[PDB]
Amino acid sequence: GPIPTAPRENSLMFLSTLPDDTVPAYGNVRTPPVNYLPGEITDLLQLARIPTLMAFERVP
Amino acid sequence: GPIPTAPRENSLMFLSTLPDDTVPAYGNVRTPPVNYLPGEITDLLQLARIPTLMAFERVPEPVPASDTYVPYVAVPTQFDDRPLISFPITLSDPVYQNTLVGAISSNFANYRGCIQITLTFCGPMMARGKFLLSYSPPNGTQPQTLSEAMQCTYSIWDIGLNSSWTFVVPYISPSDYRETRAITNSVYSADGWFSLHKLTKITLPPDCPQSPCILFFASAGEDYTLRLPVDCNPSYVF
Amino acid sequence: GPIPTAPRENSLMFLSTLPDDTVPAYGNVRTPPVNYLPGEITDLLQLARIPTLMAFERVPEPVPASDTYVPYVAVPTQFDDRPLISFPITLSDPVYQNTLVGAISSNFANYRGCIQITLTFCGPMMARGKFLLSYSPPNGTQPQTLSEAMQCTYSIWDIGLNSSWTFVVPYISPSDYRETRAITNSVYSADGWFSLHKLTKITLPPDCPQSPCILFFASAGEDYTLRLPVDCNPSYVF
Amino acid sequence: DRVTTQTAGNTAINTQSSLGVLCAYVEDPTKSDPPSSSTDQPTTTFTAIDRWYTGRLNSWTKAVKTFSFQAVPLPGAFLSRQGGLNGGAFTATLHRHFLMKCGWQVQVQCNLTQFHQGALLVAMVPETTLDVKPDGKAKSLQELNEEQWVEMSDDYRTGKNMPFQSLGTYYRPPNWTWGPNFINPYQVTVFPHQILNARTSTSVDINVPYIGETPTQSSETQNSWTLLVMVLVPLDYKEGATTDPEITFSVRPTSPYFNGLRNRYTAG
Amino acid sequence: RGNNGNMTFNYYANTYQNSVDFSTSILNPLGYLK
Amino acid sequence: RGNNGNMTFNYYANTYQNSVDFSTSILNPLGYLK
Amino acid sequence: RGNNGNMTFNYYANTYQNSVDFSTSILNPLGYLK
Amino acid sequence: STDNAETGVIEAGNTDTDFSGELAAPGSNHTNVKFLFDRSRLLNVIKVLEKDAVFPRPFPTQEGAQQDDGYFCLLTPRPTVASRPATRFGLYANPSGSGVLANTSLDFNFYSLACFTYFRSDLEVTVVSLEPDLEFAVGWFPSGSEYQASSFVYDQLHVPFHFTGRTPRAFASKGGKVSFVLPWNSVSSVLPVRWGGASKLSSATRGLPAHADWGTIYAFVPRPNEKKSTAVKHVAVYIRYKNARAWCPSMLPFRSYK
Repeated sequence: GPIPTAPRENSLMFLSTLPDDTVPAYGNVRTPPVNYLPGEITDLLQLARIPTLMAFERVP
Repeated sequence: GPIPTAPRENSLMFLSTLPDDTVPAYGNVRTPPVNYLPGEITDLLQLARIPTLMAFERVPEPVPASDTYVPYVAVPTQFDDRPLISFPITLSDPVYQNTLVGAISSNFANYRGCIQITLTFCGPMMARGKFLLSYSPPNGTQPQTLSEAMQCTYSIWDIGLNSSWTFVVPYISPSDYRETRAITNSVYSADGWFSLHKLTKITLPPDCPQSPCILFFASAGEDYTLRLPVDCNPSYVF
Repeated sequence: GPIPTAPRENSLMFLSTLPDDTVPAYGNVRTPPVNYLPGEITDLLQLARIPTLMAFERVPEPVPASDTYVPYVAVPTQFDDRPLISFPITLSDPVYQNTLVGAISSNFANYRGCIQITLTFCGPMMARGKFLLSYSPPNGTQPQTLSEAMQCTYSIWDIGLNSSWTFVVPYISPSDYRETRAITNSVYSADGWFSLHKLTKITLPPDCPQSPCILFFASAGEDYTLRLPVDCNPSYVF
Repeated sequence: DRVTTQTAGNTAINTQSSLGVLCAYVEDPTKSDPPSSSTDQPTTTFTAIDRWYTGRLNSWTKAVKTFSFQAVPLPGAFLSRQGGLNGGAFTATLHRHFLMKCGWQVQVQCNLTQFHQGALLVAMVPETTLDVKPDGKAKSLQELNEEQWVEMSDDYRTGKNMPFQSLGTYYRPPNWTWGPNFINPYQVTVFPHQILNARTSTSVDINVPYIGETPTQSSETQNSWTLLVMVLVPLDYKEGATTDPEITFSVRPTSPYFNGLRNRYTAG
Repeated sequence: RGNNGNMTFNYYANTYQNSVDFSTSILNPLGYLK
Repeated sequence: RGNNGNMTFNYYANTYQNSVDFSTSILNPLGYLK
Repeated sequence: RGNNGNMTFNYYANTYQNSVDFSTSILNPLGYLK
Repeated sequence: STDNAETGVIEAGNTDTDFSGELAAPGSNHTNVKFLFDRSRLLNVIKVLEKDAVFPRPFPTQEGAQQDDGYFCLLTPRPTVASRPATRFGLYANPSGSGVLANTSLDFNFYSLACFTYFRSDLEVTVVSLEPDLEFAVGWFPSGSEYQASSFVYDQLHVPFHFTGRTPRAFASKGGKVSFVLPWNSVSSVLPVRWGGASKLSSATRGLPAHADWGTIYAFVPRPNEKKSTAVKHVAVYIRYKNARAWCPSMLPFRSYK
């Protein structure tokens, strides 16, 4: 016999932030390589500490 | 009590490519044996590197017989400085209608790699000529006369005791995979034309017939790999 | 939280052959014992290799009694050169109506292997004759006279102190399994006719009666295996 | 080199300008086993039949067109006796055995001069029916000499020339287009084959072991290896060359397998 | 045997699955001729 | 192989999953020229 | 990483989950001044 | 180079056969034949049974016959006419007139890859109703066998026999879909896509392998016979191939020009 189960209140919904993945409809594919081009981003904070020119209202 | 569960959004659907199997409705059966008959297929690429005869439009003498399309080349005696056969590389062009790599490419989407074409002479042994074959990546116009096909990538070829010359179109590319047919004839899907020229005249003694003939083959090389199928063209059935 | 799950397309259905079991609605009960009474059945093939009396159409003297069908052979005294009994091998023919292998084959779809038929004499001990029995795979027509049944596959048989002769129809076949009934009477479902001829006359002294009799049996051999059941024929109940 | 004296039984054929061999799917094709479906003792090979039989095929001229082929079935060739080719003892054997099973050596025949050109194509396709136009009657030895070649119409290309069946007059008469048995002539070199032309060779061989849909098919109905010769480029020759060369062929069975005695076959 | 796919486990114990008996404390043919 | 994700387990035993055969008791090319 | 709770197992093998590459055979800054 | 192709066997040639350059890496393996076919594919649609069924006749059939056509589906990739194995494939383009149109079928896109002569697999039966809010029931019997057709009354209601039997049934949910995989059951050894041969020894149409097939699926509603609606309805059937093998290659269907 099957294992007894009890569906809880959360049925068939999808949450936008829901930390899980879904079955692919087509898999086992390859891709072009990556490694040749440099300049990765791990965090945008490596991005965030670059100088940037502010902007002000012009004097009258 | 039962183990608590939560059904996700994917309920009761069936995906066509869904990599899983289903409970049988009748099982525990046996079958006749297999091993006696030889000739297995593990990959169709063992299939794909067999020679295959191409198909061309007939020169302007339409014989009213059925499907006046010709698997050879009628070399003329006359001196003119335009090539004998020139055809592109787009694997849905009407020169690639029934080649194997064209045929099993016609239902796939992307490939990678080389494409061998070879050519088998057929003529009298006392006849002899010099033929070069040349290939150029996509220029603006099409390379037409012998200087243009000269500079690019070629091989000259003798007539002797053998009868062929294995040629392989090299695989230069922006991106590693390439398409199979061009919905918009872009740089990613075409790779320039292919041609062959007669370099010196065919030379042959008296009382033996004019205008010899050459057959063309087309086969996958070594690196020729395919990927990622697509739905087919049922237009053969109508 | 509960373990995430995804119900597939097979929801709430029940398959008839579905190899699983269901939760009982009342359990933990005992039962009377079993072991005292003997005669178990593990396989019905232990059942299937028991002799069984065949059934034939009566020779043209219809007795108006119920179901004038006869489990023996009335050998005539007269010299003619056509066989005594000739019947095909299709396991739904009206000669295979109540043989066991016919009976438990009538609800299965495919078998493999041999089919024994044997025949028990019954006559006075002072009578004696020579009878051959012969079998041929499917020819164009049916083999009729003694040269045709002679060349194929046969055994002659004496009358002595014993009373039978175990015969086994060999199992020649295109495919290893074979069908049980012929929706289209093809080569896969029939295997040629079977016959027996009288070779020399029955010989018997005076004041003892003419025309002896022979019974026919039909049983599964060793290799006779069955597979893959089908729904039955309820026509016995009407 | 290039001289292959092949001897079997008591016959011995050599073709002095030949090319080699060509096996299929297994490098040594003669190896087999007695079939598992049977139960009777099978009648194996014997040295009186291990033979090259030969037989004449139709000649060929200027007037042929591209892709026009002859095709001979097997072992149905031995039955109807084309071209002065009969199995002889072999037909007298396989009439009397309901199961038959065997593989085949073939080397075909031509010899053009050194002032000719024109390419044939010897190939044996598996499992085809290239001998019937749909009336239901298999064509026989009388109607071969009226054409000398099968002009390769579109109806073999679209699979419209396979024998259909009586539709039954309860229905509508149909509009057929396709059948799974066909010939695509731009494609026919995927089978065991080799270009025979006046370039290099004169006579050349194929070789093939068994294939089948079942361990052993029937005696006189199955036809696995039809062999077909077809012309790709026609011949040209001036006035004085040898007009209309001649074609024959040479068929060898290897390791026959018989099963099941009865009377000699008489068709119903 | 029968027909099952239960080569891993069953849910209930077998005394809840089907009844077992009391305590009174390569196949075979069907009757020889002695 | 084919396409599966069943690197953990299958539910039924394989004799219930697909038929197996009888008992009669880096790739390869397609036919050499000897 | 990303956002997952899959510290026990995934169902499919990872070659069915997402594409992997070919064979051509504490963080870092973004470009020094030499 | 400088080899000649007239020996029948030529290998492939990389870039360094005659040019300067090195061979390229293998890309993928979406090529193996036991992965390429494993795709869910419908072959056709089915009119749903609702009564005591009757099945069509042998090869000729005069008028005045009473059979219920287009209710069975002899599931093979091979061409089929009127739910019995044909040899060619029709397309009724000018259907005006009298006399009933036969149920044709063929697996369209299977041949356009098929460079084979013999084939071997197992399959699965996926069903789906096209009309809304429907509940049905699918049945099946193996190859080399035949459907049972009668009815036995229960409490004045005529109920047919194909509710019960040996061979498996399946009852769907409220507008659900039923699927199960199904193994080999054929008397012959491997499935042919080409055939010589004939059904019987003599006087037979040459070409149709009548017992190298799979079987058939019929659909019917779970209702007694006398409570049947006047509107007819439809349902489709889908097949996905499994664990396939292949032998001794061949050609491809001819492409147009045209």
